[PDB]
Amino acid sequence: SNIYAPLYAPFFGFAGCAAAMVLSCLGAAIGTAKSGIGIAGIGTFKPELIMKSLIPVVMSGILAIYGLVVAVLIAGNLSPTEDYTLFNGFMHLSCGLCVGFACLSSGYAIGMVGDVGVRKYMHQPRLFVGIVLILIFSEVLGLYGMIVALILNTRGSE
Amino acid sequence: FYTVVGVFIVVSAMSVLFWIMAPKNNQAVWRSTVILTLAMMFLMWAITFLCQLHPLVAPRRSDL
Amino acid sequence: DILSSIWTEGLLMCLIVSALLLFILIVALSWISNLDITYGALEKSTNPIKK
Amino acid sequence: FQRTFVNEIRRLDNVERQYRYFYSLLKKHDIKLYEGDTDKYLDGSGELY
Amino acid sequence: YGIAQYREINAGLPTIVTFPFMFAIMFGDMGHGFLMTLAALSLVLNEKKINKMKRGEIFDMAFTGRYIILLMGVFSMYTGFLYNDIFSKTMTIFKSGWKWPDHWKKGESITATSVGTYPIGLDWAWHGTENALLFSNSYKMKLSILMGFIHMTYSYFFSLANHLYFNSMIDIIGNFIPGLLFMQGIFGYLSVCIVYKWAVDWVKDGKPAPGLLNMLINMFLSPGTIDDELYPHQAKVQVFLLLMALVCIPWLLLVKPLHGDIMIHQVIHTIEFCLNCVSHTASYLRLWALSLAHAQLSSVLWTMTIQIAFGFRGFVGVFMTVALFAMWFALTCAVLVLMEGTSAMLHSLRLHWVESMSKFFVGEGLPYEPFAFEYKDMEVA
Amino acid sequence: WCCTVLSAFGVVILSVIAHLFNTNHESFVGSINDPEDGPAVAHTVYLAALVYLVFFVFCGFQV
Amino acid sequence: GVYFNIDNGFIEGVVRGYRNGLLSNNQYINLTQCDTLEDLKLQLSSTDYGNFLSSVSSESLTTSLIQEYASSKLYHEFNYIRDQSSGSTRKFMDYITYGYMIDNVALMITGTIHDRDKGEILQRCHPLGWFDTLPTLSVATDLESLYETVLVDTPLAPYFKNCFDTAEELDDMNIEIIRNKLYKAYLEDFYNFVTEEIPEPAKECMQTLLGFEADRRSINIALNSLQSSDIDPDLKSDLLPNIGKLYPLATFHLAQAQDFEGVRAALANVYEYRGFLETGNLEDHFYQLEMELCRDAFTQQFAISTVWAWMKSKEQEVRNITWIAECIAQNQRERINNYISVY
Amino acid sequence: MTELCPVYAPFFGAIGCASAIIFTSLGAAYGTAKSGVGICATCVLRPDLLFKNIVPVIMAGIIAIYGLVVSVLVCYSLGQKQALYTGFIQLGAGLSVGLSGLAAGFAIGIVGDAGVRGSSQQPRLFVGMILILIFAEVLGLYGLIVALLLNSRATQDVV
Amino acid sequence: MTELCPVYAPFFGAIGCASAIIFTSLGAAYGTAKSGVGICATCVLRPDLLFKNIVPVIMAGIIAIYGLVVSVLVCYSLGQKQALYTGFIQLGAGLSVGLSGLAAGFAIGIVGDAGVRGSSQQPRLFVGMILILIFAEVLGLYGLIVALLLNSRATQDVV
Amino acid sequence: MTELCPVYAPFFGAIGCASAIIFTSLGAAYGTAKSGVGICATCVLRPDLLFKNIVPVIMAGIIAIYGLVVSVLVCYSLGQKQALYTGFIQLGAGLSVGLSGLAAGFAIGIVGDAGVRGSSQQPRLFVGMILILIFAEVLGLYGLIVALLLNSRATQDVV
Amino acid sequence: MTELCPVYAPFFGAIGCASAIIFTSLGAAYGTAKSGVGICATCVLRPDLLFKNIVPVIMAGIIAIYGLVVSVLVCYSLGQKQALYTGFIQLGAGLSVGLSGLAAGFAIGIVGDAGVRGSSQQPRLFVGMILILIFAEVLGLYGLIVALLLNSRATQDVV
Amino acid sequence: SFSHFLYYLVLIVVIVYGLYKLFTGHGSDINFGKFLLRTSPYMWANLGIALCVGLSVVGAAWGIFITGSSMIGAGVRAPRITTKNLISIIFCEVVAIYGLIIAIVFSSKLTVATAENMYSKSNLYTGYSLFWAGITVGASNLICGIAVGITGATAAISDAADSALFVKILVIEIFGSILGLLGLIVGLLMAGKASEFQ
Repeated sequence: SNIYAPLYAPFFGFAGCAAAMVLSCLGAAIGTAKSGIGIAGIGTFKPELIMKSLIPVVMSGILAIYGLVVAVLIAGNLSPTEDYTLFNGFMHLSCGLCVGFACLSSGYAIGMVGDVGVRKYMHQPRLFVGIVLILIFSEVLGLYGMIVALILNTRGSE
Repeated sequence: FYTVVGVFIVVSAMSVLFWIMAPKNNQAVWRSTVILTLAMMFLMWAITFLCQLHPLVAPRRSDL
Repeated sequence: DILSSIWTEGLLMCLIVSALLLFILIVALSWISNLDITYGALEKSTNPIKK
Repeated sequence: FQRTFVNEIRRLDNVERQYRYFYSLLKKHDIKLYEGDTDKYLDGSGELY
Repeated sequence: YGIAQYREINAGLPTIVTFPFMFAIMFGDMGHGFLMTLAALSLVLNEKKINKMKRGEIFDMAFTGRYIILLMGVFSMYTGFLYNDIFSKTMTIFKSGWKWPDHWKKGESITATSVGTYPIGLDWAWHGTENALLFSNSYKMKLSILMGFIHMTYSYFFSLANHLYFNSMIDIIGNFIPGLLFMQGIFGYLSVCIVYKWAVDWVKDGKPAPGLLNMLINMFLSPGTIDDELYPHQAKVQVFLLLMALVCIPWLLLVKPLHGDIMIHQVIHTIEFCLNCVSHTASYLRLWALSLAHAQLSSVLWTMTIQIAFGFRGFVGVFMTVALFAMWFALTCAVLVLMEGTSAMLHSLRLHWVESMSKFFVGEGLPYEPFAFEYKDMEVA
Repeated sequence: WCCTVLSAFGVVILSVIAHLFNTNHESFVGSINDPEDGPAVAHTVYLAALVYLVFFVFCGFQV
Repeated sequence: GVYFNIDNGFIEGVVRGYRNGLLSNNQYINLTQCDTLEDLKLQLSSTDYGNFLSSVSSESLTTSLIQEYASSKLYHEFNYIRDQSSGSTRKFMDYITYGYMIDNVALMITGTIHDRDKGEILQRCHPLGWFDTLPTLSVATDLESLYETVLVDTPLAPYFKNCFDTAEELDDMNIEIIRNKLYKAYLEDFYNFVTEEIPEPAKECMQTLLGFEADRRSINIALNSLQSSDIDPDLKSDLLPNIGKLYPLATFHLAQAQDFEGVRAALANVYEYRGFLETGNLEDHFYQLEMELCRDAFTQQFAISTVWAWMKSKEQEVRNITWIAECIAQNQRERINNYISVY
Repeated sequence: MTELCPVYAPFFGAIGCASAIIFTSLGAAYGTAKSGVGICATCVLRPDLLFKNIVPVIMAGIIAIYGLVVSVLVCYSLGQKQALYTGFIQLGAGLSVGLSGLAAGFAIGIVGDAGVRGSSQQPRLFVGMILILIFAEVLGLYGLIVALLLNSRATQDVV
Repeated sequence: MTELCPVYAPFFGAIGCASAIIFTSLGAAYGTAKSGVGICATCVLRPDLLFKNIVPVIMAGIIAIYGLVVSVLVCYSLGQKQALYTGFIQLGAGLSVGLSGLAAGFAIGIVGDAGVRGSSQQPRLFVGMILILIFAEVLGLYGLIVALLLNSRATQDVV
Repeated sequence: MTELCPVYAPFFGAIGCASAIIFTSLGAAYGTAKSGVGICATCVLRPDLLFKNIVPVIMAGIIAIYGLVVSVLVCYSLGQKQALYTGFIQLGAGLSVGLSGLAAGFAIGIVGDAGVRGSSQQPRLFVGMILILIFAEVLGLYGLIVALLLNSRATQDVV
Repeated sequence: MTELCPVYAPFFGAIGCASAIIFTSLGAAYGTAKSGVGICATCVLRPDLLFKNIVPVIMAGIIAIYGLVVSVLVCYSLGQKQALYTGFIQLGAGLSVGLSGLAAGFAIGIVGDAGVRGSSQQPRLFVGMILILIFAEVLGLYGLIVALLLNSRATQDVV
Repeated sequence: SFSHFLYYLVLIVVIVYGLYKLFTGHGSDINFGKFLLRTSPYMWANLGIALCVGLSVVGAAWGIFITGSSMIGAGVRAPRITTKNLISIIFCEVVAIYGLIIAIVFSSKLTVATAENMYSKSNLYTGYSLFWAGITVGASNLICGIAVGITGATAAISDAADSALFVKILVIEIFGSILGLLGLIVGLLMAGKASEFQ
């Protein structure tokens, strides 16, 4: 191995992959749990929202897909003899941390807003016209976080 | 590998014969249960024989 | 061969394993300290109604 | 409350209460309830004939 | 679980045969299965007395199962007639197809050689072998996978039959065919590959055996070209099957409505069907989980029994063994039979409701009532 | 009463073990790790079976 | 929050199931038409409460008997719900019980300042607020004896330590002041306990609802201010629980206010209570907002606050049952719909 | 003491064997206490279910039995000159067995408390209680499978 | 990989970009979550307020955008030749920008949780609430300005 | 200080004996604490029952005695020329015995408190409490057996 | 890189600038957040105090400007292969300025919350509260002077 | 707070140690410890397999306990909920399978070897891959388990009201299982990318 390629570079690559998997999954699970609690609470009073409350869990699934896409992209550079540089290794670690933690934050925000909206729509569902706007604004967090993560992954894979 | 095929033919013939030979009562129950249990027994045996025909690894021991 | 000062990886690995074991035992103790008894059902009451 | 046999239902309920009181007395005096063996035949009689 | 839909005849029949067999496939032991079959026979021959006797808190469920338990015992006895372990013991009724080298080393391990396969069940030489654990694991991987896919496909056939009883032409076209395409062109192809890797004698043919998991991974996220392949077309065939499975997703998504606001339910059902098929076929290895657990538990229990009983084979040793055998029987009976068996019946039934009936059960319905007199004459409380 | 079935099962198992030891199957005295005194194993298992049968007789009841 | 299942998941589930058996609005309307006592009993039997109507004879069957049966059902269900739980849920139930125990202890105070043959009080004490030392206080006659029986071996000791010097009560009405003083001490204890030992969202919900109850007590005190020669505004600020949503901007100003004009003007500083001081009725709108808050807390579905939500929601339901039974059995149809049935 | 067989690794095997038993016993005892609280609550409330509530206790004892079996299986394979691969395989088997045992232990304890409360409330709940109880101990069985396979493969070879 | 720039040099820059993205993202998530909770609470009582109350959510989005742009610039500036001085400078810039953005997002959420209530209570106090949130916007812009200055100084100095 | 037996070999044997004694004592003391609380609570109500309800204290004492016996058996295998492997094996045996003792102590204490309260409330649950106690103590027996096996492993042949 | 100026000196400079920006921004943001919460609570009842209520927000902005000025100076002093004294002095200036700014933000926010709460009840105590607000301003300027002195220390004669 | 005090003390001692080992020339000595290229690949593989198995078991048990408590609570009110909650239970064991399949794949995937450079490069790569593929799979399994448990409790609470609520709320559990399966797929892909050690 050359000086630019220590043997622990794919080590950091799997660090990034595992992080972008685990943290994103945790964020998605938190969002899904919040959405489920809100949906059950709304449905127990009036089932007119059993279909409407699918938006927050859809956003949580979108975050999970974000994390899985990040993991798949990160996994594309592993090899027993990849001659993989520490630059790219620690860069993949940073990308994985970025994807996972941004997904976690977006999932928390979206799940909290979804629970709030599910409780609010028990009174005036119409408020969904703004609840969906808040949900979209929250999901933009994870969206651009994944965009930046992909940009940094491409830079590391250069 | 043809032993599995021959056992399949024999089992299918026996199952067909016993399905045709339905008792005086609970004909559907008898036929279905006999056919299905014979089929499950044959899949069990056929999987065993198909595994044991060509082993990918031999056993090792230190008590012989 | 040695790392840092006097340290060796042969003890570093066992220290890490013991750290995870201590984490597991700490979690076990945390769930242990949460034990409680439903004294309302496990003990009698002096209320003349709904005793 | 609009059942056709509502009054008959009430009479049957009173009879059931009386039977429950009889069972309570039998338990209070440890009666053997020998008709329990006969009740099995009645269930068998009902199921068969 | 619920109440079936209306039509004609009577339904839920295949469970009657499958549940004992799937419980057996994880129960394993010939001796344990024979013992529980004997217990079921004892509880079944006295049905008149059983009806006469009190139902009991738990025995009522058991008494109602006086015939389910018997079938479970028969199936377990057959599986043990395959799994060469009476109680972790290969009796070797047939001729063992394996042979170690002519002069086994005085205290050094060796690797045996075989000239043929066992007539039925695991080869009689696999007792205490170091390889035995790995070989049995690689065995019941494909065993559980194939049995589970067979169960899923048969239940699916039931599903087709239930659709065919009704007209539901749009329903059939939008639900039956594409789901069959998914599960066949992916998991049935995997099962076919598992069969093939056993069909081809890679030792004699010399071609390296491709990894079944490796083949699945290559099919999932690559155009194929694994380190080895079942056949030159089999790589292309797997690629085509994966392409068809991928193309079948829009068939689930949009072919069903054919006319809608209710299509959201159809899309949810399609996603659930795909995910459930994947998850359940992955799950069926839980039958292996239970089977290996039972085998290892039996081996450990017998090891404890042998250590307690044999000792030095003296008069005091015989005295100790007299109680050791009874203690082993009591421990085996209680833990293994009373628990392991009830749990394993629950596991097989759970797999049933999770996969088999989930394939064909159409939903709730109206349960019939006989309106006959109870004839209780008891329980005045 | 209840212990009679246990004693009978123990007697049967010990008799089977003694038969295997006398035949010196691959298991039991067949294994090198296990003691190879096959006749001793058969004797011990036979005496254990006799004890179990005695327990069966003792537990036997008529009414 | 996910930990809540580990300690009170079963309790939460069974409490929610108990909530699901509330008064159906259509069922309540049908019962309201059945103004006859026997007809109302039959309708209530058709309600999820069960066969309680047939427990007693139709001769004594009245609105008082209906409320007695409802109270018995409340007491038994609450006893089961606290007995099946332990830990934080156990303490929460204990506190809930102390809420009524303040009033029961106040009733036990009656008979000490003036001899009153405490047997009737003991037979009539509210069951949900049962106190272990209640018979001990019953035997005690002197003010100091009852105080010791209440400050020792009775859990309400901190409240009687924060106030009630020697418990003379020679110029302080029990229900008007002493009951309100212990009620305020209880309210403060509840608020700080919720803030320091209850997780969110139940923490915020409990804070809001306890503020609502404290505001209700303050409003009642302000309404009662103009009809008393005692209860100076210096004491009124002491009379207030010194906690809640209106505190301090509206609570302090109301306490300083003495004329009726201050009363209503003070509630206008807070947006939530606007109009209650200027339209409708105090108690009716209090119960309306309390039922709304109980429904809101029950919407969370995974919080300790759900127990309090079901408590107060079906307390409002029992109040509605009293209203309907009285107005139907004794024939006052004009305000039969004054009952709240939005649950 | 070598590149592929240091003296630390046989400690790794011994410590894994000890820790499997330790954690499994901890989880099993926690589950036993949690189930026993409900059992004592129901038995005083309604004695006819005293025997019924003993089933989760027996199952917690079974979890402890699984843990002890894994511990003994690993311990009997211990040695002074065992390989480094053997050492980490044994520690992993022990840790996984202990973690799974403890997890199933407190899960079964919580489920048993809930089931005992339901049975005291209503005896018809046993049908779901037993389902939940198995549904919990299947995880313990999974841990058993993992531990058994790891321990069996641990002694495959040595250098 | 010289003495002034080892092989592990760009790790600092990558970690700095990650921190700049993540701390700002978490701050924006908290702020937007609090703003959305406030909106779903007050707007039910007065839907006429939600249209205005959407604004601080957009302000939190801009707070997120600061960190987004900073992280994108940092990732673009990465390398492996002079990534030691530049890498450490990027790490510091990312840490500073992320901390400032997280603080600004928390501030925006805390302000909005009361601003929505005030606006629902009074359409005149909405102007004051927006003015208050303008200071949080200024803080976020300050953080981005510091990040940009450090990023510019990062690469032009190293050898 | 041999290759497999450094100077610190008796260290882990002594530490294992200390743990097997101390942790088992702590668990037994917690169990005795719960049992004593329950007994003192019940005696004020049904002294003729509480006086016989001292069984859980006996169970805790049995757990403590088992721990002490494990420690004593460990003490025989200790030595300075004794190898480092058997020292770690003693350490692991002590750790397992102590953890099992803690588990059994908590389980037995909770079960005994609940059982004595039930017996005071209803005498029908005495047998059930005894059975729960025995099932809990089965875990302590499991731990003792595992510790004995590990100690015998340490006492076996070593370098 | 040498003893008087190793490779990581600009790393210390960047970290110091980052701390100076980040800590002061966090303090200012927290102060502005809770002061704005107080303003949104109070001015809703009284628009007459709404406009004057922005003074603590002005203080929060002043603290933020303090921190950004300090960070700008520190990072301007930063450069390649600089003396390790420069990096150390940058780190110290960052720590001192940021901690002082966070303290000033906390004090200003608390004082402003109390002041607005009082003023909504009595508008003539706002001018009095401006005294303690200016006290917090004095604290912030004190921190700024500390930062300036440390930055002057960094830019002196060094190698 | 004892835990907070311990955290602060650990942070302080770590910072101080780094301080007087980096202000001196021994700073590169920490880097070699940070390099940690000599760690045993067998250790990493075994630790990863065990961690995946244990984390999956913990998550499955947590979800199962939560769902079982909810089901036992609802069954007192309606036995239909008691029968229905076995769906959420089965979702929990689906997460358990997600874990156990990865564990078995790891167990069969490993090997034993001693070739020097093959060891150092390929075996270490595969050990790292096994360790953190198992870590990721176990963490995803735990997340799926907790989400499924919470959703199952909510679904049982809803089923106490109406079967329509149960059918609708099953979607949330469907998405939870989807997340769990996605995590399992990611772990399987990471395992496949790995090598057979040296």
